[PDB]
Amino acid sequence: METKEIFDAAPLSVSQFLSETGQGLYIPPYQRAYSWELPKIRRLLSDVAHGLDQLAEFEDSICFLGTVIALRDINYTTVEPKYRSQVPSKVMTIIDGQQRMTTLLLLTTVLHEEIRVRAEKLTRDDEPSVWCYNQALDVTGRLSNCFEEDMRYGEHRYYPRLIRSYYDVWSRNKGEARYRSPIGYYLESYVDLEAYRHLDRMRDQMRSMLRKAVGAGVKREDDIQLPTGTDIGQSQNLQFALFNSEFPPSVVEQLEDDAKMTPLTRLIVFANYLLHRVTVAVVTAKREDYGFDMFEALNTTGQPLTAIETFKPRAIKEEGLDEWQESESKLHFDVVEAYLDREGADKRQTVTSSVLLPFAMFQDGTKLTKRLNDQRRYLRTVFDKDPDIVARRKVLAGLAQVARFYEGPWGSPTKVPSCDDATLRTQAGIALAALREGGHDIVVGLLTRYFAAHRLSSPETVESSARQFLLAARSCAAFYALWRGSFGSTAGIDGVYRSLMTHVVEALQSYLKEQLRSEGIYDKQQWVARAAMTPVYQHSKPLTRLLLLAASQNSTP
Amino acid sequence: METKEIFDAAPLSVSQFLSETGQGLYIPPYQRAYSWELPKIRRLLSDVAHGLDQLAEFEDSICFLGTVIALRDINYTTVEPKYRSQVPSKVMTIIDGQQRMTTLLLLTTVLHEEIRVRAEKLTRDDEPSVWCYNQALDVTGRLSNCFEEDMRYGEHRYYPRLIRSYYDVWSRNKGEARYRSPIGYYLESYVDLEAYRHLDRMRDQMRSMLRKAVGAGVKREDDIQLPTGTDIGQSQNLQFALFNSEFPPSVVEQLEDDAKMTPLTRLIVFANYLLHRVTVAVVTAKREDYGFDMFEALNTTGQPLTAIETFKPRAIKEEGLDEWQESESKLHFDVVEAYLDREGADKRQTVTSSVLLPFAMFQDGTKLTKRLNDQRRYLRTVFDKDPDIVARRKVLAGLAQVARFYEGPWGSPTKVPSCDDATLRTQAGIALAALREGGHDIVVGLLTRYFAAHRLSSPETVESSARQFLLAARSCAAFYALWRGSFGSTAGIDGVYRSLMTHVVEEGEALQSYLKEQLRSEGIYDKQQWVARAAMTPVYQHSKPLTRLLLLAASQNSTP
Amino acid sequence: METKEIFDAAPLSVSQFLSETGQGLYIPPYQRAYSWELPKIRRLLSDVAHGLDQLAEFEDSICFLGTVIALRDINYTTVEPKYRSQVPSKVMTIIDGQQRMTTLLLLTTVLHEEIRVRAEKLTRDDEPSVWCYNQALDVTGRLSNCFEEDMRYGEHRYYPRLIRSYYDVWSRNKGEARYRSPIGYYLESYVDLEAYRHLDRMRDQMRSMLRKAVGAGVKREDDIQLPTGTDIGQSQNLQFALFNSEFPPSVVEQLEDDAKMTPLTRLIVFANYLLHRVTVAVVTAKREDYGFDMFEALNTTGQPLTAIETFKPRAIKEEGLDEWQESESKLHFDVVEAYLDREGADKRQTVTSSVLLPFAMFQDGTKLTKRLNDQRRYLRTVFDKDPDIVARRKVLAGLAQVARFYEGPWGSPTKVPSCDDATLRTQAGIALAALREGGHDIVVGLLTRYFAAHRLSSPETVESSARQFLLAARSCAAFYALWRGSFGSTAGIDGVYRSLMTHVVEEGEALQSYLKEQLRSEGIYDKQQWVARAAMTPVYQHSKPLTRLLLLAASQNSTP
Repeated sequence: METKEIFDAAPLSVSQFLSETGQGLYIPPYQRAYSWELPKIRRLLSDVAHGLDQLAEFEDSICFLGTVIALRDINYTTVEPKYRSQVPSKVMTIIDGQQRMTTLLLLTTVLHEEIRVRAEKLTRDDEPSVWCYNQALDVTGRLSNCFEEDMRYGEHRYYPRLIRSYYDVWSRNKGEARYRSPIGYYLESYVDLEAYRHLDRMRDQMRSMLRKAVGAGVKREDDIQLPTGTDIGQSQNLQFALFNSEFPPSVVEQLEDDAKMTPLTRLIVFANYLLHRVTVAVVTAKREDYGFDMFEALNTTGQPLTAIETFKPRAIKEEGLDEWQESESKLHFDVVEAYLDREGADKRQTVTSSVLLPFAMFQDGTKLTKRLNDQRRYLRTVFDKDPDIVARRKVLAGLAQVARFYEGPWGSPTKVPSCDDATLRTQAGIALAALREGGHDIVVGLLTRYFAAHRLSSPETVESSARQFLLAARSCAAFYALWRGSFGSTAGIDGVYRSLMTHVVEALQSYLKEQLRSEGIYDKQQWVARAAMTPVYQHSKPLTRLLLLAASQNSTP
Repeated sequence: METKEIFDAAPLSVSQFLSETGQGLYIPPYQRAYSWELPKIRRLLSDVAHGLDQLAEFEDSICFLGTVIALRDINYTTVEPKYRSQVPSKVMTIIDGQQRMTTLLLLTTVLHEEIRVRAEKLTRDDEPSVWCYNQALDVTGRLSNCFEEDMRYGEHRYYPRLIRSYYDVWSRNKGEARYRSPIGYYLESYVDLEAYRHLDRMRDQMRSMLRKAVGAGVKREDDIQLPTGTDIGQSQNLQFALFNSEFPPSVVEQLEDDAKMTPLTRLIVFANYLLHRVTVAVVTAKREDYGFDMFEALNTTGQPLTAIETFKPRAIKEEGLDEWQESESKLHFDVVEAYLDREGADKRQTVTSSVLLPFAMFQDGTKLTKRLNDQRRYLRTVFDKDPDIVARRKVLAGLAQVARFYEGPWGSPTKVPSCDDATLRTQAGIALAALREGGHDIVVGLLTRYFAAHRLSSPETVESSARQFLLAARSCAAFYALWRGSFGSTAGIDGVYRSLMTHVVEEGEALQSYLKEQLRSEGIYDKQQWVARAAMTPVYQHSKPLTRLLLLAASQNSTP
Repeated sequence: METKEIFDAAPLSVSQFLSETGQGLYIPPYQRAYSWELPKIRRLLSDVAHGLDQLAEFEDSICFLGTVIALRDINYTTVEPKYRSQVPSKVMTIIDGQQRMTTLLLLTTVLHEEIRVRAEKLTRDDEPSVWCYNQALDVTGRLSNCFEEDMRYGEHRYYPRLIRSYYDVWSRNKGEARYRSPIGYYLESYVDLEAYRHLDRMRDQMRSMLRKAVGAGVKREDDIQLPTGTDIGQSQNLQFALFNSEFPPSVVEQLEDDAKMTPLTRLIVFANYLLHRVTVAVVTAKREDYGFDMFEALNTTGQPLTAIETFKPRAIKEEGLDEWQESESKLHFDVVEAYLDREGADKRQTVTSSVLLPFAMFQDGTKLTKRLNDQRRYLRTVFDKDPDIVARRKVLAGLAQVARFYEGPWGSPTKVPSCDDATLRTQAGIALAALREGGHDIVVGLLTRYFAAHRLSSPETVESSARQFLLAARSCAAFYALWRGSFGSTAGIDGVYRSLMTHVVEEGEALQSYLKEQLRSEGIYDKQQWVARAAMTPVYQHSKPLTRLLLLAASQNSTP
């Protein structure tokens, strides 16, 4: 009867799936122990963060924690200890996604207690802040709806039939932590014990990553960016989407001050964006062998489409159409060429991410990120910000980031003006050679205005730009040598390079030196001192840069 | 509203997906060209062929060509040149699965003409054999319902509106061929032209692939396992399953004779298994970026589980229960060790199949075949063939194939008895080292059973006996290998080796020598002749065999 | 897109529909006030009782409280006072079915409070009876999940915005009565105020309706047939269905003792059968004017087919098949004639019930009851109890009850033998004219079986004998009827009549006189006593019985 069970696929928010009134999710006897890796959880948390984030301006935009294949066991022929009296009504045996799910439940754990204990630090009563107290109470109860249920009496299932897995006992223990009134202080959890070790650690680390995103520190290389109170309140769309109703005006302005609740409310905002706007795909097969054949049917489908391949059509079908071997077609020819050369399947994705992320800075300096979502949407927003005249420029600017990839960065470094005070060329080539070796990669986007030098009013004012570019390359490598070379590490450089693009030749030397003065690093002595106690074993490249910078000099003294 | 559009997914037969009366499938400007390679098309046809096959015995079992993500273009914002006057009612823009789809349409293409021209060779009127002509008519029409539709008049879409891609022109022209009254002759078709060439070539190669499995020749390395009339008619399940009805008694007996019709009826049974019992699941998004986000959501899901990982549960939860670290638990510990050692992700499955295929011979010698379905089901059938005493035996036999793998399959060749007429040990080590370099791999199962019984012997009292039996078996196995290899080619030896596993008899060692020699004489033995075939061969069939043969003519000259 | 919203229909149990964790059921302003009438609530509780009842033997059979049309109001454009911050997420503005909904909501209420306080008189801890305390706790929670939800803080939806309708105030007030710990004592409640009066009254009357069916008193004319503990424990089907698992054996025997827990556990069984095995159908249109046009479309469809009309298909398709102008066709022709005559539209159902209810006695005396389910199933069980020789008989027996319907009961009273001691004929005609006027109606089935054996007597051979035994049965029946009527009431006479067609035995006319007198004495007879009870009666029970007794004191003095 083919339209038969076989499949049954349904989209569910996390709370539709996890807070069902009868259901129980069951890890089968053949699935292994937890075994997810802190980068993969970082990725998952940052992806739901992307959902929360993109929600404020694109009213739709739904996140997607993948799919799970489950087997609707009616006859409880799966449940490990039978004890048929009190098995739940709906038992879902998770085939695939058993690792995903386990982080997700644990996420509610951190999101419960944090949101809970920050609500115990709440001011009891003062103003629209008890507003925050109820908005907490609501989400906390609604997450306790995700861990567990009530049922009859005693210990949650008869009187001696218990829960001992890593995820299982872990969840039983957070249940206990929440149940216990008394006072709301922070919690602390307690075959191969490596299982339990990894699970408890990853749980406590999710609690850490979230306790991280709550009071300033900055990170980028990790950390996930909850929109903050200062900008949660200027977006009606987030208000309504997450709380079905606009916030008290009497609350957005104590949010504007970044008050004691703006950490807690941020957690809360994330929690509701987690609980109602991120969706898992569930396929419930009702015969497990169909589950397996369907597991294969799900693992062998995809190839991939590059963000450039996914938007080319929207150029090819924007201003140019059919009779479209046109101007923007030349600008595209360039980038399709570069990608065809510097790649060939996952190589295609990493390369094109290499081109879209500096182009990001190149336009109004937004920090693009890998995710095919953000790439599709950034290219489309930028392009479609105007009419069929700036469209041309946006596309040519991708092509130009490409041209820059071919000249200076890698390639063979030589090229710029070749003769324009030739000492200057032979030395700024070192900037282009070294900056292509460590944390300076935004330097690539800012320097991508020898693109301005290539796109010039020709001979009229060509050499002036051919010179400006060398100058920027140098000053790039120099401020680099300082910041990275001088004490600390990167992330800094990266942010400040971002804003010396949006927040505004000699102009960049002045601002970059200005930022150096800001970092308490402008004034001889100090910097040399700070530099002395760095490491170099930070960047082998930086080490050699500095050694050559004290050495090569003594060829004129 | 989260339960909103986003997903909406549903399972469909091929005719359910393709012969909906309003739909037309659309390839967006961002998908590439066709570009599947002969291996993957073989794999797809074999998957439906395996499906048809497993249908005859398992009344269930459904084939499964993955999933397809498509975009229900309601406002036609996707279609390249518009011409809205006559756009179809349902337009689905294929995101993922356009390659599968394009082969699948083409498949119906070939099965139309073949089933069609082969039914022209039908006997007009004699008997329940006109049954075959009608059953032809049904599928030819129902597959033409998959390429194309009807609609108003003129050239199938107004009067200046055309279809010119590789897939498009392919189906437009094949349609005309079928449309053409005249006479039912076979078909022959007519941006960068590499596209058009590759596509037309893959259609003609499926017509070749299927025209193969219809008159005898054999391939194994290719060709697909379509059941034959002689066993299509002794299977009610296939009759009812594909035709809602049991064939006329008047038809199974002209089917058993493998009559002129039976290639056609086999092809027809295949077309119906494709048109109705292989089903793909379709996800219809109604916003394009949801389509993309969810292609991603599907690509980052699956791992895999070795057929052993999915059967462990049914052992640990058979006789042993919770209080379960028992005899069968040790027998399993062994195999978990060998697989954990000789592997760790796609390595795990290749390891477990290399272990399972000879055990399949080790138990009652069925030829397992890679596929995780077939592996799970054989493990379950064998294990559940008896009671709480033989289950132990089927699991212990698996563990022993593992131990075998560790002793002399590769390993270090050395080992057998070390001292039991040491000439025979140092020579049988050559047999065991040689058989692990070319086409003798079913030999792996046989030798696994002989020295397995040497490991599990009546210790001391009769241990040395089976100990020596092992070395004798290995010598003889590499022998029959040297001979059947210098014949001309493999496979043959493989099947004969499979059958001496099963085709013996005498109430409840020399036996194998006798049976192998008897088969060698069934082929060709008797000095002279064989030597001829030796010169006839190549050695450049198996370099391993070449060196064994050179050593077997040379090494001889140290005593003569 | 026509496949669009328009409909969207789904079957849901009471708990699936009422206890959604986000949902709110909202009655639009244009709907009228509650205004259901105690007969209709009797009907609904009795029908869920019928479902529970027929559950124990038919593992399937599901109850069916009609359908409701609702509007998934997303923009809350319906809600009377807005206050949007804390509106629920899913608000289901009920178009049709607003009254069923109220009675059903109120029902949870009575079943909550009763199940609750009976569990407070529970024995704390002794035995499998804390089983009763837990099963109480569970159903109590699951019914509070039907009234209300938790939401933020304060009074359950902001702080100065409240719920004041008739149904609304009821539910807010019972919410309070339930929430308040203290101790578990019985409850006591608190435009036009007649509205509120009727609703509050109906609610307490459902409580008086269920608290009745719990300690002995008897009714038939009211009170619903909750299966009892003495027969709830011998049906695994009910055990598993309502509680997913078979009762502790240690509890069915304290159930067999009809112990203190047995009303409460009976109530709990009733509540679970309501909350999980009766299902309402919901149609959610997503545009309210579509809701209206659908309300109309659903309102004008059905006719109805009599249980005889639905069974002919299974007779005409048992032994007789297409080639069916046969014997049972003659026996059914008889009944089809009478029903075509004695009717023409709801008259059809009343008539065919008049024919089916006495026949059920005619076979092995089961008591049929109006409901088209029970009639369908009794006819099929009776019919399919054997093979094609007794089936003929089953059908002929219906035909013969029909013939009876034409002779005696109504008709013209005259007829029996016409000449067989004509005094007895002119007398038994009075019994036949009288019994068709009041509670003596099972007597109609008994006289139907006796003169059925008379019309179908060994004609000539033994015919006159049956022609007489019939009139003898008629007189004896009107007499036992007069005695049991001057007792006090009916009810008992019908049950005695019911088992004297089932409670006999003597290997495979006087018998009935003897057995009827034996029952009359198991009550009270012996001249004197009987006469006493006569003075005790009323005459103002059945006008017919009064006129009969007057004639039986009068006509007598025409011989004395």
